[PDB]
Amino acid sequence: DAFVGTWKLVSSENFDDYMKELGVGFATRKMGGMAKPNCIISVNGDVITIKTESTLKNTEISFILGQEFDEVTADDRKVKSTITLDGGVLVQVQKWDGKSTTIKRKREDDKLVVECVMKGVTCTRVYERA
Ligand SMILES: CCCCCCCCCCCCCC(=O)O
Ligand SMILES: Nc1cc2ccccc2cn1
Repeated sequence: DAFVGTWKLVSSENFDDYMKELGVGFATRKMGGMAKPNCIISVNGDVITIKTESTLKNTEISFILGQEFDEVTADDRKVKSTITLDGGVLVQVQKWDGKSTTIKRKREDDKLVVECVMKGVTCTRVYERA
């Protein structure tokens, strides 16, 4: 849709603070902070696939909107995730150990804008088409 494509990270704000709030350790934050991943988003009927590829870590999720699934995150959290579409925004929530984080993906002009929130921390990541 608006989301389908191969996207390359071009900017990131507050990602270290966001990772710290998730409980990610220093060595992993160091690797994560200067990664510039690609994000490849595809859709095949009810099923959306989001692949994130980087030099030191690949991940992939496939889901149906509104159907909770188990996810192992890039930082090795075991979470229950639910993704819905709200006013053209893909809203992902991850829940684990009584905690939650939201990752909102929106299309704005030319860009894919990803807002990640944990507690008081808001991180914004922008991707452009590859
Ligand atoms: C092994 C390096 C792992 C890097 C740490 C990743 C922490 C998980 C937060 C991922 C948020 C996704 C936001 C995005 O798609 O740009
Ligand atoms: N697979 C994967 C790799 C990442 C590398 C850096 C930052 C975030 C990331 C998210 N997912």
